Amino acid sequence: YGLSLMVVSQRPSEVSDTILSQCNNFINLRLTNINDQNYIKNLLPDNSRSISEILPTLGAGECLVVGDSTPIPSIVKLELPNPEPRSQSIKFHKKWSESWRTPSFEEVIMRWRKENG
Amino acid sequence: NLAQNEEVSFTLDGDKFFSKHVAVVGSTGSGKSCAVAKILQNVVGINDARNINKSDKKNSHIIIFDIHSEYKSAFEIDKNEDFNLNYLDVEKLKLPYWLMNSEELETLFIESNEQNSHNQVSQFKRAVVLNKEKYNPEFKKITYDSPVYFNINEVFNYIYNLNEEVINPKLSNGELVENRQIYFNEKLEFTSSNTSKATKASNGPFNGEFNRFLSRFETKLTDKRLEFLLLNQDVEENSKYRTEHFEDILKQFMGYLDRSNVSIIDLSGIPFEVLSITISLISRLIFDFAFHYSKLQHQKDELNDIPFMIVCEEAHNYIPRTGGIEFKAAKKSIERIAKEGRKYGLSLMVVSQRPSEVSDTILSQCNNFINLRLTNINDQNYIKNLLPDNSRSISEILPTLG
Amino acid sequence: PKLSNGELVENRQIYFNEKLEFTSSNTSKATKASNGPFNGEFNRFLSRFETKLTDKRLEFLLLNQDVEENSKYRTEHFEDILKQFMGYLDRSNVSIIDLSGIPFEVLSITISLISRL
Amino acid sequence: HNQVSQFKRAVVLNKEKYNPEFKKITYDSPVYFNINEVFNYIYNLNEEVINKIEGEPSL
Amino acid sequence: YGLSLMVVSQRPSEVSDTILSQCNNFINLRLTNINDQNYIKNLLPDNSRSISEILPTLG
Repeated sequence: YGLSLMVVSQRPSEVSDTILSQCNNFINLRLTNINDQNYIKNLLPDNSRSISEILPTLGAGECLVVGDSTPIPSIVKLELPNPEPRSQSIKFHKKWSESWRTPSFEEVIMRWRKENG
Repeated sequence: NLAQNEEVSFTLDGDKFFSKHVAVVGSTGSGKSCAVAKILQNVVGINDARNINKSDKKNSHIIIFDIHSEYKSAFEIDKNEDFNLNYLDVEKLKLPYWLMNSEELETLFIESNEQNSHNQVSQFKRAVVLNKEKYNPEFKKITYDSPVYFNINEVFNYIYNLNEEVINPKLSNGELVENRQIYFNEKLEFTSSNTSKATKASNGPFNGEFNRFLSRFETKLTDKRLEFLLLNQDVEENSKYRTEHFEDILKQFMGYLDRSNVSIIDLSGIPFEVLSITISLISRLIFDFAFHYSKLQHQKDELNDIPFMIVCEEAHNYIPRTGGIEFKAAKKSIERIAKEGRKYGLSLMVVSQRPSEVSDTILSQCNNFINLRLTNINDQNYIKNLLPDNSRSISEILPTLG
Repeated sequence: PKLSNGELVENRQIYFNEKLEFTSSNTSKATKASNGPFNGEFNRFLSRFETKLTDKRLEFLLLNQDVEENSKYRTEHFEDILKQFMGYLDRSNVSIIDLSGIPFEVLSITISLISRL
Repeated sequence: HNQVSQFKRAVVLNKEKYNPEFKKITYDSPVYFNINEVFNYIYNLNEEVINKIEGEPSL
Repeated sequence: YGLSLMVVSQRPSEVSDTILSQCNNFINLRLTNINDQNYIKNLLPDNSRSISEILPTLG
């Protein structure tokens, strides 16, 4: 019905097996968890189980491709996107290097009650 | 300094350490509190019992949930170095009981070691909402979960209408008083059942069914250990805090009242029955403050300027891996600030002695781990499994630590 | 069922419009009344129901139909609702649905809804 | 379940009757509760007969 | 609070693991049941595993 999946997960050992096992191709970047190592080793076909040992040693920007679409497994270097992704996260240390900043402690309490609650 | 070489200075990436949730576990005798105190004094700026930030006060915001009451001297210095500590013990803590959701209120008052009788909970909820609505006319929409001030004693007097003989209006106060709002003001006394008139003169619908509930309730209303909920509203000081005074109780936690970078919340004297409610209330109010503050600044194209730093010393009590219904509210609140709060400016360092007994719904979200020596084998296995990097050099050192 | 004012209700569907007050239990014969099979069994259910309905952070689900003009979305509105997720209105080729602000207890339900649609 | 509930109710009842001064009389309270009256309480519950004669309340 | 344990048993495989795992020091006399020796080996600190092989021989 024109629906296919591609999975992004830091910890493949925690994602449900009922969906990861359905994957045919793989894009394996650097992994540093033995459980992820072994689960990955199990899902990949036997054709790359020998080259799959390189996973803890991939450099920055390099990925290993194993699947049917690629004729044979390969290590592909990925060019940076334009524009680059960036989450507006807060990092606490420089906010802690400034002086005491009192945020007037008034409008937030007004926002607590939307209109009257 | 490095353990192997003591001359090399070892540094981390601070922006990637405190901004993300951290877990601190270990075992007794390794100085886990020692390591926590060292980290805390390094971040806040205590160096050889001297405050480096003398001329100017840095923007450090640690809030501590202390249950042992053994961290006071971690930051208590002489007065001349002007680095004050907001020591919120059981006595000085002021947490109003009317900022308290349905579940917490029901568990505090209604819940008992016996099976509840029918129409007890519903009458309590109706009394609470009616007293809320009576007390504030300005607020438009009032429900059982609206954080508005109300008197618990008036609700008790409403439940005191147990001795109803007037009708299954026929109130036997004066002659035929109609409005029931006077129930809050006074206990009231009614006549006997040996009479009749044009209308019915039989016992009330709730007659003879609250007798057991008032006893437990009034015993709770005169409890000295529970004095930090402002339950005994008869005293003037307990009644001085109102809906317009939500400002004062909020600021005593962030420490802006006395300009304190460290705000110890000492849970020493709070009973084991109301600990979860206190933790959940504090957690909810911190999360709501951060949420509203963050949403406010989005109009100015700016993010949070005042982050917060929550340590949860001996966390294995109130967020257990397995347990009963006692710690539900604390568990859900800590989960709220764990699975989120990185967007709204909140960080958690879950300090526990037993990482194998802490809920994994909060332990899986920690990005950095500070582990000391471990004696229990399953503790070792669980910690090693949780660690993002364990490659033949991290899974072999946990018991060998000194 | 007998109302407080005495009118027997023949159609239970009047409960939909508004809340109704009932009579009291009596052991006599002139005005004998018995509690219903569902009397007082939904108190906690009703409390949690109201708590879910009165939540201000869950406005995307449009749960406060009683006071807000959220009843405007009749079954007829399913067309544009379907087309909004998939970029048919603005001819957007990429369907990114951010879920950062969704509270953590309703994330799974939203993801399930969108995937199923 | 019914036996557990009835036993705890009877113990709490006897504890309250024999200890009026104490307030938080709980099932784990180390106050006096006698077993003969609890056994009699279970005996009479097991043999109780309710009266359903019209007019008077069912006791 | 002022309480500690000095558990004594012939069958460590039968004593619940929730308490034996809390023992910080051990006084180990001769053991001859392999199922008990394996348990006491796994529960011991790592540094003492090498020297722990004397248990069947101690007399």
